[PDB]
Amino acid sequence: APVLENRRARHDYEILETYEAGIALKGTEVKSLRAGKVDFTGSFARFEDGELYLENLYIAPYEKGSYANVDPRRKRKLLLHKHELRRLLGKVEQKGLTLVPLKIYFNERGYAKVLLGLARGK
RNA sequence: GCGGCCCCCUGGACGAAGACUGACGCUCAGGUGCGAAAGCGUGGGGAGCAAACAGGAUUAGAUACCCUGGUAGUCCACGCC
RNA sequence: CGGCCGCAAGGUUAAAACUCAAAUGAAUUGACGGGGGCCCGCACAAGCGGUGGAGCAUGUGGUUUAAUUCGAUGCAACGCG
RNA sequence: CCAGGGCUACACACGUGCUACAAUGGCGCAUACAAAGAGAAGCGACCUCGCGAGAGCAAGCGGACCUCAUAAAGUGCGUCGUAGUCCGGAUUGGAGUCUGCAACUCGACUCCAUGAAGUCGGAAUCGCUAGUAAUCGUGGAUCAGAAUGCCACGGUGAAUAC
RNA sequence: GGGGCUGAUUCUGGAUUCGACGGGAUUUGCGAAACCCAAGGUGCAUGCCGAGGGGCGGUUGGCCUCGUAAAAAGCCGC
RNA sequence: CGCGGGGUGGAGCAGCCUGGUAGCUCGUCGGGCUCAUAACCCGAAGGUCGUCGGUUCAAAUCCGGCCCCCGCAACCA
RNA sequence: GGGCGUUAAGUUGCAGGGUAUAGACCCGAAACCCGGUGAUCUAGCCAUGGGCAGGUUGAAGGUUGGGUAACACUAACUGGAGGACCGAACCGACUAAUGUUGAAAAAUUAGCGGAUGACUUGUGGCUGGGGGUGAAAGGCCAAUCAAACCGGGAGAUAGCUGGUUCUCCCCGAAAGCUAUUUAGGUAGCGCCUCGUGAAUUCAUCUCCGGGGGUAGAGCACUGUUUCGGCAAGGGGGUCAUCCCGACUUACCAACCCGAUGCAAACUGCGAAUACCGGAGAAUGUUAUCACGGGAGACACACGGCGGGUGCUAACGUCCGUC
RNA sequence: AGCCAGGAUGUUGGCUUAGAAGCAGCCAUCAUUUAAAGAAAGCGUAAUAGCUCACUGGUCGAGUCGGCCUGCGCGGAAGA
RNA sequence: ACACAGGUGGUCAGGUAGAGAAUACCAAGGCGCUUGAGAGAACUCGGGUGAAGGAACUAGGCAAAAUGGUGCCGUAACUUC
RNA sequence: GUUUAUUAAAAACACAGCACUGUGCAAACACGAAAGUGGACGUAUACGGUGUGACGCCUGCCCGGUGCCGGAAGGUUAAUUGAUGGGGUUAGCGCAAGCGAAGCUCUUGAUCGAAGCCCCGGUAAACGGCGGCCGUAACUAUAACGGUCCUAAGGUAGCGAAAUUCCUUGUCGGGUAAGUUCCGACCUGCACGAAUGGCGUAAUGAUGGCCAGGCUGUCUCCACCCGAGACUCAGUGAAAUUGAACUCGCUGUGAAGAUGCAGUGUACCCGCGGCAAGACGGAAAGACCCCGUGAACCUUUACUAUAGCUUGACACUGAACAUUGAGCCUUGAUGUGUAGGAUAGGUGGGAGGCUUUGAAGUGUGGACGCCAGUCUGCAUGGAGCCGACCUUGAAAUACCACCCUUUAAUGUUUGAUGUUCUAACGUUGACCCGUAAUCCGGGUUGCGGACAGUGUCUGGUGGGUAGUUUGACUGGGGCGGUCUCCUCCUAAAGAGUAACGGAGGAGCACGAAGGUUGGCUAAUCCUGGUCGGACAUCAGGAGGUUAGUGCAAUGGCAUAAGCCAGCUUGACUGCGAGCGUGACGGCGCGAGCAGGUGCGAAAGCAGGUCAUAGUGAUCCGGUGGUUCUGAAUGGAAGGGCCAUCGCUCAACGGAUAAAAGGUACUCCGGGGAUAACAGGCUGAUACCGCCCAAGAGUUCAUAUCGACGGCGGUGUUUGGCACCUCGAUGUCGGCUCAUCACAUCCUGGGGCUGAAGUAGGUCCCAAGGGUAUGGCUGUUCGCCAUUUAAAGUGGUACGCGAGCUG
RNA sequence: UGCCUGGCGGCCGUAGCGCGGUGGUCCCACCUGACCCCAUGCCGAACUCAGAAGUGAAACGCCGUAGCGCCGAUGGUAGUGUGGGGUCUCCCCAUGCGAGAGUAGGGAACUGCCAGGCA
Repeated sequence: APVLENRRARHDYEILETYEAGIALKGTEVKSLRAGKVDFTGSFARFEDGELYLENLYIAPYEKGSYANVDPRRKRKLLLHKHELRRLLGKVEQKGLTLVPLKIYFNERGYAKVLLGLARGK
């Protein structure tokens, strides 16, 4: 099932805007993704420096016929242009915004992309 | 628990008078009998309604409330519970 | 559990360990209800003129920025300090 | 502490206001009737000058005296003739004016030219029950200057209530 | 022991994971590590020379200073 | 082979005999409605009407002709 | 020019050799089709007769008592039910032993199930072969049945197996290729035989004219493997910035050349053999070629040499050659 | 080759040495006196060890040592 | 196919014991079954008895051995009674 | 209860009960070409079919597939009908090229046309299916839960190591000394599960498994005894078999397991009773296995037909009427693209027809219709309206013509739908006569009634029935793979050359990627310089064909065969000396000759492409051309000739146009040409031993071990091969009875030990003798119990069935 | 006849490459000019036309030189036809044939027709 939304978020925060951002995966992570027993329970995105790294995303190393992978909950970066990135950061702190993982999947050109959005309303 | 009208059979209550029996009364473990609805058995019946079931919706879900359909059952006899 | 009753569903009879510092009855004051009743106020009506469209003045969110200083944010912030 | 800059940014969104979309109007002419308020590092007459904003001179008045001040709607004539118009004035060009050390960023005003959108406004929504609303001017405070804001003042003056 | 599937969702395509952070290349004006020279300022000046210093230590051979023999700087840690 | 019938937004389907509009939705975007949210409610991005040739004042549409799908009946040295 | 023809006598008997059509050299299937004969065994059904010693159990019902307000209830007795119980005849056939050229083509012996039933049995009837009947096993239909028996088509067909008879003499194979619903069959070629005809036709050797890419070798092309280094650059660690120094490091990154070995999809080389051609003598019963009559053969085996395959395993397997 | 002899000095050798004084260990393998004696040959002590060695004297008195090329043989060699 | 241990419906039914048409012995009746004689080995068939043990046999208690009648007493789970 | 007569009596069949379904009676259904008959002298409480199988509790989820039951707007569709078009003939006409009337004829195939199938809905006590992936719960684990795959749905209860469980003797518990079985549990159900029924169940059972008492010759372990044989005598008197025998053991050899061969050992001649190791002993032309273009039954969405059922047309086959669809005929309405006097069809005639044969313009009726407007009879009336008009791409309700739109109506044609009747036809209602008759016939009547039914034609359905097909190679067969073509290696220096040997490719492409004339010349590296890199283009040098060649590989290619331009069609027609290569069918190469061409000044080159793949015989037709033929003659059809088209006939020499399976119910001909057992050969594998000696062993390689590697022995395992046996060599285990080897389990002798003793380890010598009972399982074996000095390893057809067992 | 050079060939590395030196009267080359013939997939480079100021620089030719290429014995070795033999996966003997590589060494081409120039 390549393509899922975030059933943890609807009833917890509320989206304002929604951006799409390619992720810095490794390959095994991609495999685990092409599968589907990973969860956003607790995962959101954060800017450690000036760059945004979605964190707490757990991606079960591999299942069906798994094998040697890497740190299930690893700080994975996010891609987004300088302009498209200097924004959401300044609107985070507005008074209380949060970068929460909305949906995940691979695009036309076969690239796993993540969908984030501002959060409030809990 | 019992509602159309009619007849047949039948239990209790109540009143007016007087007469008769003369305490023959109260209660009652055990015992016996009755005991709604649902349910069961053997059959009958079967329009309405209706568990179940079928399907339509509603909903986040909706094995529900709503809607369309509908079996048992509701009715009869007898016997049970 | 045992007994007894029933074709069954089950009924009847009827405990103990264990556990809790309660359980319960009638009566509390409010607040609140997508509860009910009674009843008020330019809260809805009858009217007259507007805003919402336009250009502009001005404020704010936003966006941008080297900085766009801080504050004020339903009514009761936004020609507000 | 000081200079320069920003708070005035501008794809957009909203709030509150202003000005219109006009003959119950515009424009010229002439003529009518207020209130309230301010003033010395202030109001500043007259006179002259410039189209004008304004400037040169200069009385008066600490002020029922003097200045700010020549209310506007209105009334009378006159024209327009229902058009994106003589409606409407945004915008932009040029040339100027008073403030102030300093008007690029950003002041206000002036004169000449330019003459957007707008032909009365969806869902909706705000006001007001009387001298109110509507609509016309006037003044004050801040303030060197910078009022469509705010705070006042009177003129005209309705509709409507089961 | 043989058969199929699997190494990124576009079946021969053209580097669009737009993406960051990181790396490479080009340009530019500011800092001297962007840079070079010495006019530009000044007179005993110059350089190399040689030698020594804060409760303590280390580094700029350095920051300081002295001149035919002896006194004081900047950063970090305790 | 032949009789049909069919392709039109990112998928869905009307406009197909009538010529004269490129739309009806789902879904994103705003803007409406609330005291706010929901729910209804609107306006837009977006399609060579498959293709090309064509008559008309004008074509998705009537004509053409072919690529292409699907139904059938039939063909296969 | 080319193809086919003209430049060779045919014909009819007779004997023989082949082929064709026929049973076509003889014997042999399992089967297929046609017509009849069979239900005296067996399967089912129909009509009509028969059989079931002896013992058990004791259903429905009924009677009289008891008991009750009356029913309930109960008790004796009576009754005589049943794919009911034990057990002979009868019917079956579960186990074992014997028997197995039997006493017997399914039995004997000891045990075994049923035994008033969907029981069993006599006589007769009816159902017929792709048909019957079947409490279903493909069972039974006359010692049999996934299609009876008998006669016929009939000498079915048999690319299979077997067999094939008197004598002497001459020659003398093949177990290969090509095709094949072919693979143990067959066809054409090759090889045997007979005949006619034709050149020194053919073989061996000698001298002459040839092309080889094999054995071996080599590593230029090319390829692989191993070792060494290049100034430089570079990398790593070490004193820790940094000596932009030194050392060891082993480390590889950018195109470096050198040496050695090997060569199935390779050669900058290259034999022996073998083969093709010319010419020539000798020898050889034409050994050669063409035509024609008769074929057989197309399962090969081992051994040597050169190899693929396998284990340089096999009395393995697949080619070449003797 | 026997035999009779010697087999040492720094040095009990410094040493991550509990004890080493040759020895799994320590490192190097240098260094004194002699005829010549190894910071090491050994079976190997609680350690000093006792006892033989590689290496040197005497004795004896002529041969001795073991690589290469080749012949024939030997072990390696167990089945019903 | 045999002078074949097999198959073949009906009828008759004595005595003693016995429930009996079972079984045993007999009656009436009918039979010794068409090669005999000796021997007294293995082995085979069919039988009898067996110390101690008692399923150790075996695929398996196969085959044997065992129980065996009439009356009265007594008789568990379970049960469709 | 039934059943395999004659190896199976059972858990199979039957059963009462249950359910689904069909059947209205001339019933369905069955035997019958039919008549008839059964069903039944019955009548839905009846009768057939099918599944399930007392009773109890129950019987969940899925309708996509396949059946069946319905519906139906659409799509396609049979006989039939026979519209068009095209052809043959020839009266005539053209002097002639050709045309061609009527007729007759060949073809074409519109329109009509029912079921079917597609389609839509039901349906599971119809035939069936009841799965994957993922995610999710406090630690694990699982997953109540949620996604998903679209394949219709994903297992409810109950049960579960089972008559189902592969691993498996699962694990735990119980029973036993010990239990592969058993019982009770767990759930990890390879692969239970709800009328192909699930789970239970008292009774019953010559039913399967387990336990125990009693019993015992079943056994330790056999003894004695009575009887029938066996043995002797007498009489009678068989059998299968058999090339001939003067018919020994060993070891070897050998068509591979020897009485017969070699070598050798041993043995005087002949009976009798006994035993079964050999005579691959007898019996049956192996039943397994493979082969044959064998047979037969059986199956099915194999092929092809066919009875049955079903659809339509026509025939037997009626009289009256009504309504209505579709043509076709007149007639009369009918046209709101935009400027504009306005709900303009198109062309064409077309400057007056029309009106007193009574006009506008007022007034209604019927009327259509985007209620925009229009037409009309009636009528008042009472005497007119129109034309380029200037605009419109196109001008007149001025009107008239042949017409399309759409429309309406009488009519003609053709369909269908309905109603009323009767005479064919039916009657398996009634009554009458033949006739004392249940048949049949005729008659009368009632009931149906042109239906039903039957013939002919036709579409569908049709394992109910029938005939057949279902390849071959193969290191047996099957499974997989392969089948034609091309390149290379094997291939042994000419050609050719095999394998289920090692590697790759083809089933095309191109009107230029062909022809010619002229011209040009790659890769790779260095150096520089834009992005720009190890390689993008550019310069120079090196290099020198490594590049390139449409594509696999080999051979070629510079004179280029590589690359670019101009002109062009030689990608040409007829032929072809001569040669290659093939059994053949065929295939290839070819100078040159004639015609005509393109390029070139010209010599000259060109009959496709650097070459080698890129293919499909014949038959049967189709299309164009040629009078070659033409069944009396002239034509014509048809045939021939030349060009051409249609096969993944790919199993590629191509059995048919058309074809899959099962057999354990089987059968025949054959084969040891070819598998299973055993033998043989082999020895990779296995087992046994050795060589090296790092290391383990406190120190120390070799007491005991030993890495990495090396050499062997045996014949003994797993295999390879297919030599013997398929006109038969019986397979595992047990029993009984053995016999040999020694690589020795015990006992004996011994060396080393990391050997104190006791007890061990290891090696050497040794084959004399000895070398366990039991639980479980068919087991060999193994595990478990318990003994013993020990419980040896192997060979002997994995010894031993003419000895036993099964 | 000599020396030189251009053309066309034979031969096809003992002929080639490198490196040194060298030649311009003639020849050859570079070279000058280019509207024009003809030309560039751009370019007068090449192709071409008109020429002759310059130069032997490049190219070319000739001479020299053994750094590379090349040629390359003798002897041996390898293999192999026939015969024979072993300890037979591989060899040996007799006989014939006999490499490849390397060694010595060779080697800076040799040659015919025509033309031109100089002596």
